[PDB]
Amino acid sequence: VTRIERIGAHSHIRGLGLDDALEPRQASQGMVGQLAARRAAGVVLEMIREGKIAGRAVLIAGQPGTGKTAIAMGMAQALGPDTPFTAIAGSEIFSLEMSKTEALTQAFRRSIGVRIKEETEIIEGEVVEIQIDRSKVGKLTLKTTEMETIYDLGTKMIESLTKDKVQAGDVITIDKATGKISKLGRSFTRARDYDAMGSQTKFVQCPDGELQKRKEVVHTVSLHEIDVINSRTQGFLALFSGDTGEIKSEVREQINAKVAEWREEGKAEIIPGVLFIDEVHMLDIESFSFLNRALESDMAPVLIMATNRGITRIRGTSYQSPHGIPIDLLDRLLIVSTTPYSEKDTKQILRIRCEEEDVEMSEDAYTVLTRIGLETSLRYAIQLITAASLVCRKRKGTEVQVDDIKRVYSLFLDESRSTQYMKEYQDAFLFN
Amino acid sequence: IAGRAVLIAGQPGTGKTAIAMGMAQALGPDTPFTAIAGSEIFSLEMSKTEALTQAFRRSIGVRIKE
Amino acid sequence: GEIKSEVREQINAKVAEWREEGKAEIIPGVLFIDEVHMLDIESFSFLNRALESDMAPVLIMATNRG
Amino acid sequence: SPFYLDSLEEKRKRQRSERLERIFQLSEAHGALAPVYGTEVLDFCTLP
Amino acid sequence: ITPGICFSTASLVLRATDVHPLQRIDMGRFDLIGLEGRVSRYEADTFLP
Amino acid sequence: TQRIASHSHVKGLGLDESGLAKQAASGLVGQENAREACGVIVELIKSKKMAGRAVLLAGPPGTGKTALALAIAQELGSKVPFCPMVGSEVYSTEIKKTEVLMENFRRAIGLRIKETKEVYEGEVTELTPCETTISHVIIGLKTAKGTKQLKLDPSIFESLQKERVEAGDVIYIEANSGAVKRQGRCDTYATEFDLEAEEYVPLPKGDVHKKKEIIQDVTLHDLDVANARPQGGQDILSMMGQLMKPKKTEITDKLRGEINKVVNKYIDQGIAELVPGVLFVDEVHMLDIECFTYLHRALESSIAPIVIFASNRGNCVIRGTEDITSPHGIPLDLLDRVMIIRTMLYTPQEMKQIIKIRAQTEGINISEEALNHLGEIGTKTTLRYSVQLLTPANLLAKINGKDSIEKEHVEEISELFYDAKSSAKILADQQDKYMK
Ligand SMILES: Nc1ncnc2c1ncn2[C@@H]1O[C@H](COP(=O)(O)OP(=O)(O)O)[C@@H](O)[C@H]1O
Ligand SMILES: Nc1ncnc2c1ncn2[C@@H]1O[C@H](COP(=O)(O)OP(=O)(O)O)[C@@H](O)[C@H]1O
Ligand SMILES: Nc1ncnc2c1ncn2[C@@H]1O[C@H](COP(=O)(O)OP(=O)(O)O)[C@@H](O)[C@H]1O
Ligand SMILES: [Mg+2]
Ligand SMILES: [Mg+2]
Repeated sequence: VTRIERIGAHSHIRGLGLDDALEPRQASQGMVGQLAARRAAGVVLEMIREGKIAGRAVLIAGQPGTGKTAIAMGMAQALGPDTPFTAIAGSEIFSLEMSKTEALTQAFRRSIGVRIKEETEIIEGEVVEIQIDRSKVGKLTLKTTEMETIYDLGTKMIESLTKDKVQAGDVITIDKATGKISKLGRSFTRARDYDAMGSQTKFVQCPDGELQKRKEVVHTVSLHEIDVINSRTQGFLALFSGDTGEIKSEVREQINAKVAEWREEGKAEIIPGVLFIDEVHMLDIESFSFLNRALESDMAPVLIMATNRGITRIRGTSYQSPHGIPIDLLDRLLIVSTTPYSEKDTKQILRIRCEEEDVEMSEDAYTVLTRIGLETSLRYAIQLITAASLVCRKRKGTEVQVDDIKRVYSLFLDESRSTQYMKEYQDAFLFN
Repeated sequence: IAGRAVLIAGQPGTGKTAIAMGMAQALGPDTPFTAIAGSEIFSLEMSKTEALTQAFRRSIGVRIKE
Repeated sequence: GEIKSEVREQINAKVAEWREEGKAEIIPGVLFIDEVHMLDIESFSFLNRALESDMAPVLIMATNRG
Repeated sequence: SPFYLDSLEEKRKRQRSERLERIFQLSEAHGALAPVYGTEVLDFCTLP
Repeated sequence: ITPGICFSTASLVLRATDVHPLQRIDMGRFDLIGLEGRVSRYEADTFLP
Repeated sequence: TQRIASHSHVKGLGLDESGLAKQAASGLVGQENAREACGVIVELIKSKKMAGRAVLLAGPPGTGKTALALAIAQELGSKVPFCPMVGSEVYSTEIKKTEVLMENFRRAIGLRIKETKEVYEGEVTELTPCETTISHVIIGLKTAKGTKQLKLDPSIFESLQKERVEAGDVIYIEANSGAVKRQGRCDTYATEFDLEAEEYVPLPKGDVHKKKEIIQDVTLHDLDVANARPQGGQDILSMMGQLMKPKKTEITDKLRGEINKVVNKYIDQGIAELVPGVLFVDEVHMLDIECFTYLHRALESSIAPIVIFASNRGNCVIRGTEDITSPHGIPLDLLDRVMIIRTMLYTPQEMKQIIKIRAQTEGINISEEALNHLGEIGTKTTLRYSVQLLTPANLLAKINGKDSIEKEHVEEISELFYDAKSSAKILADQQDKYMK
């Protein structure tokens, strides 16, 4: 069937294709070439996995189409889902709700995972009888498939039971430490054959075993989530809406201290992760200035960045800098350069894309498509793969031939041909 | 016909707004006639596209008899 | 605020249903934008396509600009 | 059982089967979703 | 002190968003935010399975 | 659509079974190569396996890019989500531009859910809660086809009491949710008082128990916005939240991923189907550099829809930049990610065909000499101008007592109204008098 995840621009990438020595294979896990860049990415990935050093910045630089985002996706795939990997674009920090520095702080704190581990004693059973005398004192009877006992209730327990409208046949759990009651469901009897059911009622089997049980919950949350939870009374709602605003720095410091306390007590573990900012040249000079000192914290993840700009203008200034990034930030980061692909690498990438899309192409078609990709661009050839597959299927064919590739080359234009055709009719277009 | 657009262009004081007011008067109160200035779409409450969407929808009426 | 496009699409569908079922009649009207030269390129670009809807009214504009 | 009707009882047992199937389907539907965070995680993360 | 504004509209307008239950699906099967503060990890992960 | 719009005549791409473009079919005249390319794109959209593929329609104004996109939408059908947006719609005052773009992206992705709904509907003849607290509620509903006795979950008693349900009221109860709506009193009780402020409703006609199997299409944005804010809630904070003004919010990526997981769960169960759909961005040159940069990442997602762009600009300055010019107003990096469909200008014969099609769509009879004069006007000024002359000329013909457009009517309308070029010539001849 068709799931929500479909064939994208990087669906063929499963990893960085390295061995135990971080030496890149020529074609492994969906990556071709870029040997030096892939080895550097693997070294950075080992640095991420160790987690000892905080606030390390790497910039993946190269010409368009040279595999920078491909390498970032390979790093993300090779890194486990346990370790956070926040991938944002440079434009996403320009928010109408929070400042650029606040957006970058939230992105930084989203890249650090906190795995919690809480062990709690609970009472779990089916309610048999609730008797309350008059509401000062009462008794509650709970049962399992192997047990049954009666409990003496106080004022607050009676109030909590009456507030939740707990009655016979309800399967509930009670926390011993706090006394909070949550209703799991109700038992099914012959008399509960309802014709209409409420939106929250559900029938469950009576629990087995012992009435007293231990509940162990292990979950991974980020620092930003803990910040949002403690920002306001119902701050967990902002984790859905996103209406977080600018969280106070004092709250963040309190949470850092509390998280350190949890880490000392054994109730939490820190998993520093990666923040990938793609197309960083969209960041303004203020954002770069904030990044300069944000990386210097002890709770800063690894910042992987990617730009394809030459010596260009920094946004918000009139200055020219080698990547659009001020030279002060560039001294804080290691640069991984991606080289242009050769004919063999282009053909291998086309083969991987065809295998990913389940398209059969002849060798002459592969040669023609590689020539087109070298002449125009690799992404144009990748798109022509699917275009030619569709055209071949239209004529009831099974393998894409050179005629299909030529047909889709004539139907769909790259940038160069379109620009030439526009220059032919320049006066027709608007605002030249 | 929907979405037909007409521009009244001319020198200052040549009856452009007079022509518009006469068009509004010739139509009855039954037909909506939303008159705004170009400056009114610049708002701190909504976007310009939202302001023009509200201006457009204010000009189409639904007549219901009960 | 900025009314969601989902509400507007649902309303357009229900109004079409009313018109088909005879429960209501549509009365297209006129939007007049005096001094339309105050609009910017974004507003004009929006007007270019907003007039292509079947629920668009007649748009009348006035300007004295050369 | 002089007044017994077979069609009425067949209808009643079909109705009972439909009711039980509806109960099952609704019980499965009403507990299918798991919370993103859950009460325990929020309580652990919620400082005084 | 002034009397309020009595704004009169067609009765059909107040039913514009209303959809009959036989014409709409149950949106509670995608309700994630409603489970917060009511449903626990124990119920979803350990008990119900 | 009773009213005639600009593209009311476009019914499809007009292709044949081989994918080749007919000269005049489905309301489209000419643009054969563009129509064949759009047919390939339609085949791409139907084959749901590709995500994030983008297409640009580049050509001079009036060459049919928007018409081609609407033809693609017609070819797909109403079952496939076609989200039309204008490039200038991302400048919201409530959410950031990237949030608008992602909301539209999720709008384009559709989900089809098959479900059987059960509703108990009728006049209430008995409402008796059974005490053990209340174990259950026994209700009696009456319709024209009989009476049914129902056992209700005790949680529905609160809903029944809130709705003020008494005997003689016409209600419906949802079996799956327990929701109760009291839709008035039965008209059999309309004479119980001479003056009550009650809404009296006829007794329902069918059975008390109504079953309907329905197929409803929803988009990922609908599921996103449903989980952005809580609904209901008897707490004081929940009640006060209903009074707060509804504002669009930057929905988190965590929520997006969780909703994606839920959608995948229901797809695996077999009650949901995914329809990737299409997002059409018109006047894409109104996007600024930040929007294009975000589109670079968004198109690379494995969840994104097919995006169709359209641009009429030549070598012009990108909106957010100072002096950077690009071939279509679009950065060279984004142009590398799109397949470009080129639209050409129309010949006089094609213009005459389009004018005739527009006349037929508008219910207007036009003589051959009038059609030729309109075609000459279109060649002299613009195709859009000639099309806009049909209705006023028909109105003059109807006023003069003629059921068809003659050449004199077209001449009179061409005298009454001016095109852009004629008005510009007038303006250049009177620069001093007009405002600067
Ligand atoms: N070394 C590689 N191996 C496999 N696929 C690659 C490689 N480099 C690039 N690609 C593919 O080519 C396309 C463009 O590469 P990408 O990394 O997105 O460009 P950029 O580096 O400019 O972001 C993507 O579909 C990507 O999957
Ligand atoms: N043809 C006309 N008949 C009657 N009054 C007119 C005519 N033309 C202009 N006026 C009047 O002259 C004044 C100038 O307004 P107007 O000419 O409409 O300004 P503009 O055309 O620059 O918007 C107004 O009082 C207007 O009613
Ligand atoms: N090939 C065509 N066949 C039929 N009608 C067309 C064609 N091209 C344009 N039109 C009509 O002429 C008008 C201009 O086309 P449009 O798509 O708006 O051009 P643009 O590329 O500027 O969007 C519209 O009313 C459209 O329906
Ligand atoms: Mg990239
Ligand atoms: Mg005026």
